[PDB]
Amino acid sequence: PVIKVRENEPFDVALRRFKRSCEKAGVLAEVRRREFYEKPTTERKRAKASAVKRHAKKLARENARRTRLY
Amino acid sequence: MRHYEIVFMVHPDQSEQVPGMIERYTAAITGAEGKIHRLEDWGRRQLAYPINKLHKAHYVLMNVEAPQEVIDELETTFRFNDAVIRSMVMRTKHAVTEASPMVKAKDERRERRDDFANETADDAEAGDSEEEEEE
Amino acid sequence: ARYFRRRKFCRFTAEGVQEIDYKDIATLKNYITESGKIVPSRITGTRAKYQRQLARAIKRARYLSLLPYTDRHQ
Amino acid sequence: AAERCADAVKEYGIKNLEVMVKGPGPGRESTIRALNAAGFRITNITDVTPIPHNGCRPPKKRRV
Amino acid sequence: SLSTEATAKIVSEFGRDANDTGSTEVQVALLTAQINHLQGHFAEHKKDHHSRRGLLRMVSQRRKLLDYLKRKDVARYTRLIERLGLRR
RNA sequence: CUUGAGUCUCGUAGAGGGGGGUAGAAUUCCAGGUGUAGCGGUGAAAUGCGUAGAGAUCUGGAGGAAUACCGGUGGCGAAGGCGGCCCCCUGGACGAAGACUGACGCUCAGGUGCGAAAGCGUGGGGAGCAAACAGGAUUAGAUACCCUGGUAGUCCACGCCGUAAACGAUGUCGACUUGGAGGUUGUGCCCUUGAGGCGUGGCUUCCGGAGCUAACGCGUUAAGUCGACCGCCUGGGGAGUAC
Repeated sequence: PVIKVRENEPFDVALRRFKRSCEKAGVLAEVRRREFYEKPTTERKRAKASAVKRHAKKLARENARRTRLY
Repeated sequence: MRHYEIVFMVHPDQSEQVPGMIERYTAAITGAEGKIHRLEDWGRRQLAYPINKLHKAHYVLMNVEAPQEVIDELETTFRFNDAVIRSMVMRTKHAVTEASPMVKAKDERRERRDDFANETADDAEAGDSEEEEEE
Repeated sequence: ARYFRRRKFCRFTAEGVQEIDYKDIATLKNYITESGKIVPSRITGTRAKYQRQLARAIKRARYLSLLPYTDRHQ
Repeated sequence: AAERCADAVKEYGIKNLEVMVKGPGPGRESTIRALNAAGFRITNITDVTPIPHNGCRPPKKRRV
Repeated sequence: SLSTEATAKIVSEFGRDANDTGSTEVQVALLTAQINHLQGHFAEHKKDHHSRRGLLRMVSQRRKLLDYLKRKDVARYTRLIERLGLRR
C-alpha cells in the first residue's frame, strides 16, 4: 500500500502511479476468485470487446496517423 | 564418472570446527579416484530469514570430479546430519579457471544483498579472506 | 577496420556466454527490486534465453535464504 | 479513529510514532495526516501487508 | 535407452560396411538393446507414459525392420532372432 | 539406385514424463503475553464474533495445501495437458556438418493403449476454499442470486466405465505452391557488414494478393490445388430414447 520510500512521509507528495501490491492491482484477478488456468489471457481479449470507449479512441489515433491525415 | 559442484552449511558455533570436515570429505573423494577442482569457504553468512531460530549459518563450497556414488552417499549423509544444516548440490559442473570466483560474490552477499537478521560484524570473521585482486 | 561498438549483452561472444549462475550473487543484486522480485527482459536489456537463466539464479539464491523474496523478513 | 487512538495513548506520555500499514481499506493516509496534526510525531512510513508465494485458494463473493 | 559407448560397441562389429550406421540388422540390434533397458526403466517408473510410448515406437519399428529382413531373406532374419535371443 | 524412408555420429533448446527431495513466503489453527470494548457482513444488514477478555498487536508452537515474481499470442508435450528451488532416472523434438543403409515407405476398418473436470470403489489426510447440510438476509415469494456457518470433495497411495464448447471447431500423411511484418530458435560464414548481419533451417503470433468463398472470411501452417487411405452427414420432433 505505502511501500518503503524515498518520499517525504507520503500522504503529502501526490505520487499515485505505482503505490499498490494487490489493491486495485493486476494480481487481484485470481486473488478473491477461483483458480482458472486459461481465463486470465482469454479475459483480456473478451473484456476489450465490451470496453469499446477506450478501444475506439486508440484505434482512431493509430489509423489516422497511418494514413498521413493527422 | 561425473563432474560436480557442492554447497553445504554448518552452524556458527562450528565455523572453526569445519576444517576437520573438509579434510574427511577430501579424503573420501580422493579415496574414490576423484579430485578437487576448487575449494572455498564462504564463512558465516547472514540469512534473509533465521534457519532453526538463528539468523546466521556457515557456508562452504567444494567443486570436484568424483564418482556419482560418493556424491549420492555424501549428499544423503548431510541430509541425515544435524550439524550440517542445509545444502545445495548441482550436477555436471567444474570450477572456474579463476581462483576464488565465488568468494568475490560471498563478499557482496555479506555487504549489500541479504536482510542481516543478525549483525554483519560476527559472521564476516569466517572462511576465505576477500583478497579481491585474485578473484 | 575491425570490431564495432556492441550493445548490452549483444554483438559479442564474451558476455552472457554461459548461463547466469546462482553462486554469482553479485550480478544478481543488480537485477532485483526492493521486495527481492525478478525484473523482466524489457528492462534488463536481455532476451528470452538470458531471462530464463536470470530468473533461475535469482530463485536458487532466495531458497538458499541469501536473497530477499518478499517485502517482509524476520 | 486515528485521533481517538492518539487520545487512547495520551496517558502513557507517548508522542513519537512511526507507522506500519496493512489491508485494502482506505484508512491508510488520512489517518497519518490527522495523527501528525493531532500533536503526535510521525517519522517513518513502511508497509507491512503480508503477500504469499501463491498460497491457498481464495474465497468467492458475489461470483467474483 | 542406451549409452553412446554401448551404441558404439553395437556397430563396432555389426554393420554391412566400414562406418555403416544404416544396415537393417544393426538398427534392430540397437533397437533391441534400447527396448531391454527401457522396459526395465518403465518397470519402476510405472506412470511414465512418455517412455511407454517411446518403447512402443521402438518395438513396432524393430518388428517392421525384422519384416524388411524376412522380406529379403528369411534365413538372415531368423539368424538375427538367434543373435538377439528374441521370443520363446 | 539414393533422392522417399530409416539410422548413428555431432551441434542444441525446452513449464515434456516418472521417482524422490527442499527453501522460503503466506492463509489457517493452538497457547500465552500486551491491551481494552469493541469486532464483523451487506445496498442496509441480519445471522455471526466480544468483555467467561474479542478486534489489533508481539512472541512460541502446530497443520495441510500451493508455488508471488519471472510471464510473452513465449517455451515444451500425442492429444489430455505441462509453471517455486535441488538430485536421480527418463521419452520426445529441433539443427550447421559427417556419413551409412538401400523404397526398408504411407494410411488404416476392426483392435489396443492414452484420454481436462466431474464421478465412484478402496485406504490415508482434513490449511484453504466449498456441492450437500444448517442458519441469516432480500423479495410479493426465494426452497435462488446475497451473507453468517460448513461436511463431503480436493490433496496423498491403489484400483474402475469414460466423458467434455477433448472449439486452434478444419480426419491422417504427402507433394505443389502470391507477398509482407512481429516473436522464438537451431546454424555456416564474415567487414561479427551497423546494429551482429546475411543466407539457411525449425516453430509460432499478426497481416494479406490470388485462389477458394451461402457468408464470416479463410487465405501457401489455405476454409486453396492435387493424390492415397480412413471417419461423419442426408428435413424437424420422437431419440443415443427405446429394445
